[PDB]
Amino acid sequence: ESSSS
Amino acid sequence: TVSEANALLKWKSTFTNQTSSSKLSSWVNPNTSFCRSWYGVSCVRNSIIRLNLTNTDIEGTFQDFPFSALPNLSYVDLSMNRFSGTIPPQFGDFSKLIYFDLSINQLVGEIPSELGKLSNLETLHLVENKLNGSIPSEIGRLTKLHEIALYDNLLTGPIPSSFGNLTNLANLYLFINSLSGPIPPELGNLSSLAELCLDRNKLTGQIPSSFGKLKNVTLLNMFENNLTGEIPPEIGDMSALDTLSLHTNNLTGSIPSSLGNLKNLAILHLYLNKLTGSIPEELGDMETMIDLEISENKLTGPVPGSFGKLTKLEWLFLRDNHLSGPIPPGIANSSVLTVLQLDTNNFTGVLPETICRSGKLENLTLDDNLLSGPIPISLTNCKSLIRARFKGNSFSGDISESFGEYPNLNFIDLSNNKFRGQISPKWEKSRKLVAFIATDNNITGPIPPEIWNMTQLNQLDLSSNNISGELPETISKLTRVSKLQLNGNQLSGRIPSGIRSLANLEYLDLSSNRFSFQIPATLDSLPRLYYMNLSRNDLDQNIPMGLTKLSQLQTLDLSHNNLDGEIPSQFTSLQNLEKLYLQHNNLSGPIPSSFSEMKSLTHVDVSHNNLEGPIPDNAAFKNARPDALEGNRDLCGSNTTQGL
Ligand SMILES: *[C@@H]1O[C@H](CO[C@@H]2O[C@@H](C)[C@@H](O)[C@@H](O)[C@@H]2O)[C@@H](O[C@@H]2O[C@H](CO)[C@@H](O[C@@H]3O[C@H](CO)[C@@H](O)[C@H](O)[C@@H]3O)[C@H](O)[C@H]2NC(C)=O)[C@H](O)[C@H]1NC(C)=O
Ligand SMILES: *[C@@H]1O[C@H](CO)[C@@H](O[C@@H]2O[C@H](CO)[C@@H](O[C@@H]3O[C@H](CO)[C@@H](O)[C@H](O)[C@@H]3O)[C@H](O)[C@H]2NC(C)=O)[C@H](O)[C@H]1NC(C)=O
Ligand SMILES: *[C@@H]1O[C@H](CO[C@@H]2O[C@@H](C)[C@@H](O)[C@@H](O)[C@@H]2O)[C@@H](O[C@@H]2O[C@H](CO)[C@@H](O)[C@H](O)[C@H]2NC(C)=O)[C@H](O)[C@H]1NC(C)=O
Ligand SMILES: *[C@@H]1O[C@H](CO)[C@@H](O[C@@H]2O[C@H](CO)[C@@H](O)[C@H](O)[C@H]2NC(C)=O)[C@H](O)[C@H]1NC(C)=O
Ligand SMILES: *[C@@H]1O[C@H](CO)[C@@H](O[C@@H]2O[C@H](CO)[C@@H](O)[C@H](O)[C@H]2NC(C)=O)[C@H](O)[C@H]1NC(C)=O
Ligand SMILES: *[C@@H]1O[C@H](CO)[C@@H](O[C@@H]2O[C@H](CO)[C@@H](O)[C@H](O)[C@H]2NC(C)=O)[C@H](O)[C@H]1NC(C)=O
Ligand SMILES: *[C@@H]1O[C@H](CO)[C@@H](O[C@@H]2O[C@H](CO)[C@@H](O)[C@H](O)[C@H]2NC(C)=O)[C@H](O)[C@H]1NC(C)=O
Ligand SMILES: *[C@@H]1O[C@H](CO)[C@@H](O)[C@H](O)[C@H]1NC(C)=O
Ligand SMILES: *[C@@H]1O[C@H](CO)[C@@H](O)[C@H](O)[C@H]1NC(C)=O
Repeated sequence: ESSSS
Repeated sequence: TVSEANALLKWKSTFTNQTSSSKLSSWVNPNTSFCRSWYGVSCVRNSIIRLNLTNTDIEGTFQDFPFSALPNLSYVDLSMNRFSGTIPPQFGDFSKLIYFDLSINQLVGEIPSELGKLSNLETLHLVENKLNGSIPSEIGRLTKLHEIALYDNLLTGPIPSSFGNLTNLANLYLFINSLSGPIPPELGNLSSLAELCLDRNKLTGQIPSSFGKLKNVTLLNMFENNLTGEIPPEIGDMSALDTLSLHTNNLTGSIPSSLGNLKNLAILHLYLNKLTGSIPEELGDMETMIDLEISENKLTGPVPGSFGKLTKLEWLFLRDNHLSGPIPPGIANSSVLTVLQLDTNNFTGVLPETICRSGKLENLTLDDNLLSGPIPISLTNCKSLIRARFKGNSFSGDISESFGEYPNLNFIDLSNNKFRGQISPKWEKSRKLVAFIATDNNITGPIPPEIWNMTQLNQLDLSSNNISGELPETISKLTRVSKLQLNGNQLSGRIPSGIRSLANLEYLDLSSNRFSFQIPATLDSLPRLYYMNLSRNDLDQNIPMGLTKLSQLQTLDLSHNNLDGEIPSQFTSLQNLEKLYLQHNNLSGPIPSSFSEMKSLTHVDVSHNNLEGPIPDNAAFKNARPDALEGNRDLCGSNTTQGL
């Protein structure tokens, strides 16, 4: 959840 | 509250595949222990406001979730579970909801537009589900939203233009979806945006020129999309940018010079596009740049000499372009440059003297250019070299004085050049070297015996040189070689029987040499060998029985030799053989009674021999042309050149 690509 | 506890207990009773170890076993005594003991439950004024059941092994759905009975919920984290079904619209009824997380579940169906009722929402997390359909445009109403994470779903449709109304949004994560249509230009109104990750979608259209107003975005990931048009120069106004990835798109036009205005850009990925024109000189003013990759494009012209200003440059990928002219010294002048990819271009002239000036370059590729001249001395002494590829150029010079000792070398390719001189024993110092490929050079002299001491070698290719001398029996020490190519040289004497010991050998080519005398009788110990080309040598006498013990043979060429006698019957043990070339020999005697026993042969040639008698019954023999079968003394039972 809620992590940069 | 007691009614809240009852409602959640009824919902809990619908959960399936639950055990007694479940942390929800604490949901007991609803009347007196709801706000004090229930796992995941927390209250204000004795009313539940926080339901955090993340990673509690819950299996079930939200169909019977007690929406109406929990009016005061403000934090819902139901992630890392086995929830299935859809997201009911009643989730929009939690007027106090601030944090909403249904991520890492097996939810399906569309996102209810009723989420746009959640006017207090600041964080929306629905990642790693199978949610399909379009993103509701009413989510654009949630102006307190700080972060939206909808990534790794099956969402389609365009990004709603209402998302430009989310004036407090900082992070937009929509990657790994099937979003389509053009990126709405209203996204440029997101002045609080810091991270915009739309990558790995099917987005089309142009990158909006309004993106230049996103002065606070540090991460722009839009790679692996189908964007067209040009990189707008307004991208150079995103001053906070640290990482800009647009790779694997269908962008065209030139790289804007304004990219040089991005003083904080460390990573720039533009590879796998259709970019054209020259690299602007201003690209050298990206003082922070660490990792510059514009490879696999249609860029033309020279690389700017201003690249010497990129003092933090570590990786430079310019491969597979139409770049031309001489390589400027500044391209390799950074003290921290470790990877310099320049292969598949139209570079000319000689390598600059700056190549490995700091002794830190590790991978260098120059394949298929029009470069020439000598190896610069800083490259000769580049002890940090790990991978170096020079294939397909016109590099010149004494190969002994051109390359120093490379203790960390792993792969080197000198193929298709004009290197002269003799192979030095210095290569043995490359104790980690697994591949040495030097085809098509003017290399002379003998192979130094120290080469056979490189037991770590997997692939050795010295073919198409003018190497001479006899091969020693110490060749057997190449324990781990699998591809050995010495063909097209002036190697003489007998083939060493030590090749027996090259157990890992798969592809062996000793053809087009001056090897004389009988093929080693002992050569029967190559269980992985599927290819052996000994053709065009001075080998003579009978074909040894040892060859027939190489079961894994698929191609076997002993043509253009002076072997005599009969072809052995024992070839039947070569059941995996397909191509067998034995032409231009002095093979005599009748054809073996066998070769019906083989069913894998597809190609054969036995021409220009003294063989006599009838052809056997196999496809290659039926399918042979005149050239395959002519020249023999007494061909076939009925003197035929073709079928039957
Ligand atoms: C969005 O996805 C939902 C859910 O689809 C289901 O989950 C996906 C991750 C995939 O695995 C799908 O293969 C899977 O069905 C879609 O709703 C679903 O639509 C299908 C038909 O397209 C329904 O299947 C029907 O089931 C009934 C019996 O109930 C049969 O009579 C039919 O012959 C057919 O088999 C399925 O029930 C339904 N699931 C629901 C409503 O929960 C939805 O269509 C899709 N939307 C898109 C793609 O725009
Ligand atoms: C429900 O409970 C779990 C377990 O405590 C919570 O997970 C934790 O969530 C916090 C954020 O609220 C995570 O802290 C974060 O750490 C990163 C990296 O250090 C930092 O950059 C962030 O600013 C934030 O502080 C924490 O790591 C995480 N722990 C685990 C084990 O996942 C969860 O957030 C709770 N959810 C709710 C809605 O209460
Ligand atoms: C091609 O071979 C023939 C046959 O010689 C064979 O050689 C032996 C090793 C064995 O395989 C036997 O079957 C044959 O004797 C050559 O003809 C011979 O030539 C030598 C002189 O060089 C002569 O003494 C023999 O009597 C000949 N034998 C026969 C049967 O005629 C022939 O010279 C070879 N040709 C070439 C170009 O090498
Ligand atoms: C929990 O929700 C209930 C409503 O279901 C809230 O009760 C209302 O509170 C307001 C403000 O005091 C009153 O004006 C209403 O008359 C109340 N309605 C009912 C039906 O009781 C309650 O305040 C909420 N509690 C918390 C902590 O949010
Ligand atoms: C955008 O570029 C990609 C390149 O990755 C194109 O995908 C290729 O298209 C052609 C078929 O028309 C082939 O080279 C391959 O089958 C495709 N995949 C590859 C190369 O990985 C894509 O068609 C382009 N989109 C356009 C031009 O609209
Ligand atoms: C840069 O270094 C090595 C030099 O050989 C490149 O090759 C790989 O090296 C690792 C060892 O660390 C091997 O396990 C791989 O098999 C090698 N790959 C190939 C294709 O030979 C490495 O890929 C390079 N890294 C880059 C360019 O990022
Ligand atoms: C073994 O290697 C030789 C080269 O040493 C291959 O010979 C080539 O054969 C093709 C047709 O068969 C000719 O057009 C080439 O001109 C030949 N090259 C040379 C240098 O003579 C031979 O084909 C190989 N054997 C195989 C592949 O079974
Ligand atoms: C429970 O788990 C088993 C095994 O993973 C699975 O076959 C079954 O469908 C699940 N659900 C129910 C209701 O048994
Ligand atoms: C954004 O908000 C304004 C405010 O009234 C509204 O007029 C506009 O329609 C909104 N944008 C979209 C795409 O609905």
